[PDB]
Amino acid sequence: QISVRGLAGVENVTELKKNFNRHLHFTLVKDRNVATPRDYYFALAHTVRDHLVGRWIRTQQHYYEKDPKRIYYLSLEFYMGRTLQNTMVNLALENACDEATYQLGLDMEELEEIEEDAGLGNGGLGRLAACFLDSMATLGLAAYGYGIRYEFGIFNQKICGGWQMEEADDWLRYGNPWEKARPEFTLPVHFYGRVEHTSQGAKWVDTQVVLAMPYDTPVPGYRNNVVNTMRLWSAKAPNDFNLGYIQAVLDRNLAENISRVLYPNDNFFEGKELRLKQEYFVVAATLQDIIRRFKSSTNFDAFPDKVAIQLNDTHPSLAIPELMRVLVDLERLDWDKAWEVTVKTCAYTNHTVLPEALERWPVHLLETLLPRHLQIIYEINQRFLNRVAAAFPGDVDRLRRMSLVEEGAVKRINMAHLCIAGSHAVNGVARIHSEILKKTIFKDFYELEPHKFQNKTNGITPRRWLVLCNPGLAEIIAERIGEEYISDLDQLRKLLSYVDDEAFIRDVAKVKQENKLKFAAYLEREYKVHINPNSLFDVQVKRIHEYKRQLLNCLHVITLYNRIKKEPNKFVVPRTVMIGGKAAPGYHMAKMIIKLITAIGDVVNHDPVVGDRLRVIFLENYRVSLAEKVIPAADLSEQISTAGTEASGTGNMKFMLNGALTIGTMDGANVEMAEEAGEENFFIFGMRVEDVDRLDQRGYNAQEYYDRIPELRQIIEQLSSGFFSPKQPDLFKDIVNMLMHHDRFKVFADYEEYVKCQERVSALYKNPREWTRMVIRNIATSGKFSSDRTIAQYAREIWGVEPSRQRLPA
Amino acid sequence: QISVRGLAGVENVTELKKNFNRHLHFTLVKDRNVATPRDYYFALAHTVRDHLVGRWIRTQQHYYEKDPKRIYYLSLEFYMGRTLQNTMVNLALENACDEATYQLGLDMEELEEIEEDAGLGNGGLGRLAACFLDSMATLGLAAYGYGIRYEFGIFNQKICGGWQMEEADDWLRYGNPWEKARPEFTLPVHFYGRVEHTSQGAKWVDTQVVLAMPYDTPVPGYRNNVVNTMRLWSAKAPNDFNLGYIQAVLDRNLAENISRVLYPNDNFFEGKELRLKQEYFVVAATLQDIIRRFKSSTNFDAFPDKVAIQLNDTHPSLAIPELMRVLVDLERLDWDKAWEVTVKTCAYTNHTVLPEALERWPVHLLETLLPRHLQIIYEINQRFLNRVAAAFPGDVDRLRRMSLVEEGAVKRINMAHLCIAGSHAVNGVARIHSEILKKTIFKDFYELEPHKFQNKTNGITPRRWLVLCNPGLAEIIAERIGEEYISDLDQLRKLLSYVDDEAFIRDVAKVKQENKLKFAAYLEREYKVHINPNSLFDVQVKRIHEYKRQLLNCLHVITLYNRIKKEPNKFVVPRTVMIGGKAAPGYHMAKMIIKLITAIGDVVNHDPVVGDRLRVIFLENYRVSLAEKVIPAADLSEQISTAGTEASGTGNMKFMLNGALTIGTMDGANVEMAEEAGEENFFIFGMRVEDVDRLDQRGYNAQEYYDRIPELRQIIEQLSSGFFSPKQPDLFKDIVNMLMHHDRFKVFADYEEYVKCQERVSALYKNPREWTRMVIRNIATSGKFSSDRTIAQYAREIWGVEPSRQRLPA
Ligand SMILES: OC[C@H]1O[C@@H](c2nc(-c3ccccc3)cs2)[C@H](O)[C@@H](O)[C@@H]1O
Ligand SMILES: OC[C@H]1O[C@@H](c2nc(-c3ccccc3)cs2)[C@H](O)[C@@H](O)[C@@H]1O
Ligand SMILES: *Cc1c(COP(=O)(O)O)cnc(C)c1O
Ligand SMILES: *Cc1c(COP(=O)(O)O)cnc(C)c1O
Repeated sequence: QISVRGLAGVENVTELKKNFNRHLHFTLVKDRNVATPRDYYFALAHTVRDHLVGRWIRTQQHYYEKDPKRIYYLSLEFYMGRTLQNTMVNLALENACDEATYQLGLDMEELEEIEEDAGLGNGGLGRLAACFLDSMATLGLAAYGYGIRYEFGIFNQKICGGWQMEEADDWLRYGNPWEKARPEFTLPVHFYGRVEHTSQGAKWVDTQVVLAMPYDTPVPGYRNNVVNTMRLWSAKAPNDFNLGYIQAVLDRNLAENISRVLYPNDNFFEGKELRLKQEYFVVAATLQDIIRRFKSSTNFDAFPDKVAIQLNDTHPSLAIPELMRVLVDLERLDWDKAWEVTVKTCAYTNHTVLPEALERWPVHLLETLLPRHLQIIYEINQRFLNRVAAAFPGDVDRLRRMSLVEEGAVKRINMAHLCIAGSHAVNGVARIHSEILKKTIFKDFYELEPHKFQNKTNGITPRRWLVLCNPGLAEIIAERIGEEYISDLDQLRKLLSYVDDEAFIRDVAKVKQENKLKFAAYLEREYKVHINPNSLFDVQVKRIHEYKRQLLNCLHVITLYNRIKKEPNKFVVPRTVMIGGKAAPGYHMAKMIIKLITAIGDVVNHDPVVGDRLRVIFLENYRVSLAEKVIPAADLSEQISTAGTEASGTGNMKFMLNGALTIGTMDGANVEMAEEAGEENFFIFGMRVEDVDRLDQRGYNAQEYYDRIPELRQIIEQLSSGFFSPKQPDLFKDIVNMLMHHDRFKVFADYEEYVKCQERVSALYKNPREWTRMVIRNIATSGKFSSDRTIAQYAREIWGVEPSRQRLPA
Repeated sequence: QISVRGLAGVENVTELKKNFNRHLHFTLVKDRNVATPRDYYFALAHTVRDHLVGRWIRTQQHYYEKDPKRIYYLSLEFYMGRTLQNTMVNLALENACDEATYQLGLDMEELEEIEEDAGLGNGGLGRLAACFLDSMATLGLAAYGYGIRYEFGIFNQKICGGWQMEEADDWLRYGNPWEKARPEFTLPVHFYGRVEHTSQGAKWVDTQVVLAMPYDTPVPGYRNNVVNTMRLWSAKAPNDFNLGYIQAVLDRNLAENISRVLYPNDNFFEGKELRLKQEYFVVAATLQDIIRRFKSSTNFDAFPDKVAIQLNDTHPSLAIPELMRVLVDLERLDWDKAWEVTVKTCAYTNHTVLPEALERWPVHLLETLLPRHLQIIYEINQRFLNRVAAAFPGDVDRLRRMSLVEEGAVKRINMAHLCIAGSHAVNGVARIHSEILKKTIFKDFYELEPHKFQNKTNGITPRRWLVLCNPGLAEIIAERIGEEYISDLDQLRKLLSYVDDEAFIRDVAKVKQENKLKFAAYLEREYKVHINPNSLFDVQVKRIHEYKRQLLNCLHVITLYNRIKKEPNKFVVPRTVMIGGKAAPGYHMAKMIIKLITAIGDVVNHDPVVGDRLRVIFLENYRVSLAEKVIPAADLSEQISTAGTEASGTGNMKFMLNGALTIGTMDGANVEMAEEAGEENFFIFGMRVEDVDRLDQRGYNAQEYYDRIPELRQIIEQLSSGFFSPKQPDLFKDIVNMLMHHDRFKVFADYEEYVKCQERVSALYKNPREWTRMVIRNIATSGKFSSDRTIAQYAREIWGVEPSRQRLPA
């Protein structure tokens, strides 16, 4: 049909069709009279996977011959989403498969919708890992993702009576056709035990063994015939485990619990033992694999020339003491040499400054579970604090503040401190966030080791986030400037010369209108709900958090409702306000916010006077596959975190790429997005970081805003009095009470500037041609936000490897 | 190589080789430089499985068009063993695969040895289910095996310090290439809840849901292109199960425990709740499937014309009240009509008379777990006891003895009584066992319903138990009388005309000698142990039990040892005495017997005076794949159960087929084996059933035998004084004490006749030509013991269906 989906060669289509029917028969053991849509999806998945196999074997082969430096991306989260369409895009098979399926009387879009999301992540951090693997394969780096094959990913969100309910994400029920189990590469992981000191050094004995069994998933580069590996570990009991008989066999589940379930907290620390077991499990099995591959090329001087280990936040921080333990206790290197190797091998990406997200593990937990690692951590701290003392003699306060060990009723290990000490590079994830790291939480470490601190601004893969989810926009761009931009997103600047072209203005607005029609139809077919596709689609999708200020959006929505009621017969730009996101199951306030959003919908969507001028929709089960549908349908992106709270964000970039204008704070990557597009092409409002600091020094009094802003007072009085909860008058007292007395994120302080800026948005939407010219200015400057840029900067400035766009042979 | 392994067509071999290399590449994602023997086995398994797929789809198709009466074999056990060689035998692929593998530089025998046993059974009963599926497919019956896919089968047995240790049988670790998951046919199963009575009858409410997910394994007939289905259910939690969050997800393991592990008790009842859940789970999911298939042809009059359900012992007895519950509570049939349907549908095979094996479930358990089934069971009992009262007026004792409910401190349900009441046919498993059922434990039921009671003597599949395990013997037989005997084992009688042929005498003895060489080499390569292949191989393999009297064999072995020591320089026929079997993990005495066997080995195998004239070997981890090696290597079969304890046995038949002479009691199928071969061709000794009865009436005094038999007294004194346990003098006091004061199985009563009969065996072994002529007389009359005979009798006399040897089209 469209050109960026590749050729449908006659030979190619014939070949796909016979292999589809071979897999239906031999793989699925179905005839065509009993097959379901689900069987057809599996037959297609197996057929497309066959095109990966040759390239995967060849790539791993090439890396063995050439022996390049290897990159190990350690993450507890890989938010992959669906694999089938992404595989077709990257092998140029998409049109051939459409044609092949079409001639067997099937619709490929319908079969795509049957694939389960691999939801092995919470949000931004997990999805950054996924975008990174795609960019690493596209830039031909010998790169490996290492994590955990959770049996249950992020929970499925149902809404009942407007409340979040959680269901187990049983994503493996029907089987994963993309993974290959490698039980032959199974490795032991140790827990508990105690430390014996001998003549021959320290010895970790009386341990409990858990087996780590790897599953390999292919990661295809973009049309370069590179296929990298994502290796996820599964927990298996050894067969003598607990070995009356029956109970011993049943208790194997204790050990296999380690890989059972993803912790569903976004940007929050829960100090639970099962989580610490997850963190050690992925690190212990991974390091053993890294060292085995290295030894298959005595001498660890070359280890850092052949190995880079990137830590995705502190979650795999134990990689540092584990590498020491292997090099010191097992390889019998002296401490100083092993430490040199560790520091030149490891680099740490910090993703947050929120204090409740920083991993601070109680010592009693580490003492019981990893006794040797705690000894190594103490040894690291003593030697690190000896270097601080020498550089800053007499600064005892510095010593206490920089310690890896926090004093307190409970002693804790600050894993962030461990990561800075044990890494040659520490990066934040947007320029403003990396600056905040040097000015505030890591100021002491910066002053000791200024050379370690870098910025690597986040990005998104334009493969999944443009070609895959928005083929129509991809195509009109490819008509003007060719295909090459897909692996070189900076080429989108050429679109600035098309900003006064009537034809291109018409095409950009037509694609947006087609995406909205398609998404409005999708809402009706799966959730029986009537929306106006001529309305402005105002979209805030992201995890539910106080810092992300879904509540500020709520206040705007109630303001528009109250203005309509005051003056019913006045014209307003119609809006569909869509908010979506999961709350962590234990996060009471995040659950109340979801409930308030649906409570507002219940009132405004059934007010006859409102008409179709204002609709409030809660998008259920926001996940990667819903993001691929709603982000292309969006007109306004809501990026409204309190300045200095959102380290980067990446949703922001997805929307810029897809033809939505941004309303946002000078927070995270929003700052660089505005800088790339021009501030005049961005709906900037609210406090800067400096303004929030000034408010903090003085004291935030929310009462002051309630007394001065009648529009705001009316909303607070409505919430209190049960305007939005008639049956439970006081349902929202916790929300009012937080906004009035303990708002860490200063929602009222930004209210007035938010509403005025939202008026500036409505005014521009009234002029389609100028709205669309501003959209073109956004899409055309979005190139910086390619994860290809990000990964090339990691490779050159951290890992010491040259990216490459050269094809391997097919 | 040999003719009964089929043709190696040039096209055929080429085709196997390209498909082997396709699966190695696309299925296993290996090149030939990194593949292991295990990869090669998987590539072959997938290649051979591809030949099943067409036949499987076609067969299930044919059964839908023709709509024959369907047979449902309900068992908690299917002891399948390995599938690969059996699949090749039944599709005539064996020589083509040997040739194909040979030309790729691989040895097929080496790859076969890598397959794990599917050990989903304890012994005879589980293996009878497996032989039955093979015979049902060979006789073209529309037959289905229904059971449980246990994650862990019968434990792996290790010996440490001569003691049994148990290891988890993790048979699915590397994947099962033979099964196909059918998660689309997933069915709910209910537990707990309570019964509400309404206008519209009884209602089972507030239940806990567990999902039953079916896995299908193909069952190929012998060269008839029929492939039947074995469907095993797996337990899965529903996704709202327990649905703080983490613990809810972890607690899904409670529900999935149901299909986790096979109970490892052979011919013993353990009244545990998890076992009752296993029994209901397989019955509830199976009946729903049976009824769905039936409705896809209102009216249940025809149900028994379209459905036979065979109960494999009482383990699925709940099929009876479950079928009532479905027909009465859900289909709203009146009680009398539903009962007619149930009785004409169900038939019950009894496998034992040992009182400790009979399932007697406490009422409090059934009350809590299956409240409605208990109400239906009470209703069955009341109506059944009303028919007893009418036929035997005033016989109140009969009423108490025949009740389905046993009175006692704990009330119990006698599941055997439930099965007789609810079945149109009740069979035992050998003529003597079926006679004992009518004379003793079911005498009352026989007098009420004489027409229900049948014999169906057990059999073994000559495919696995001759062609597969003993190709050499298969071939010399096929040279004289052709191939046709393999599906018509009665044709073995033609071998009686070859009993004076020198050539055939030489060939029978040559095959036996080759099997012994091959098995002696196997002992050295896997367990570093030196045995004389010129010695008589005296073999007792079967589960470790008091009733099977491994201890009587021990007493003989110690007798031979003491005779050698008394007269060292006298000639004795050399023997390798091999005993093998697992003990139930909780069966203290069975574990002591294993320990005594190894204790005897420790003494006799290191006595210089003994030389290689007597070796005692404990065969570790006796299982189906070890039976395929040792049974063809055997000279003497030990079948020495106390008369009236072994219902049938089936090991006995395996050895008769494979050229071993039998030493045994007139117990079980031994009686019919002797009758077929002639008593003069059988080493018959010991009490008959009548003799044991006479001893019981009088009282068994073991002291009398100890006082009268000096040879026996010496052995008891050796055991007591620590001759066999120098470091623990009193290790065996429990064994001595049992033999002297509480021997239920009268080991001393048979001692003297056993030793004399063993002397008659040694004397015949001295004359190879007459030993071999007696072997030919055994093999040639073994036809009756084909499971093809057994299944044809079930089909004609119980199920009301005509077997068939007609090929389906390929
Ligand atoms: O860099 C990728 C994204 O990382 C997000 C972060 N996630 C976590 C996080 C902690 C624990 C468990 C899951 C997740 C901390 S910061 C940050 O909140 C986002 O601003 C940023 O865009
Ligand atoms: O008919 C097949 C065989 O059945 C054996 C039997 N197994 C059981 C048995 C009970 C519970 C769990 C497993 C097994 C009872 S009788 C009998 O003990 C054998 O004699 C007989 O040959
Ligand atoms: C990109 C993405 C995120 C991160 O969005 P932010 O707005 O940066 O928090 C979260 N969830 C999903 C499903 C995503 O695709
Ligand atoms: C046949 C068989 C049995 C049953 O043997 P008996 O001697 O009848 O108890 C037990 N185990 C295995 C592995 C078998 O193959």
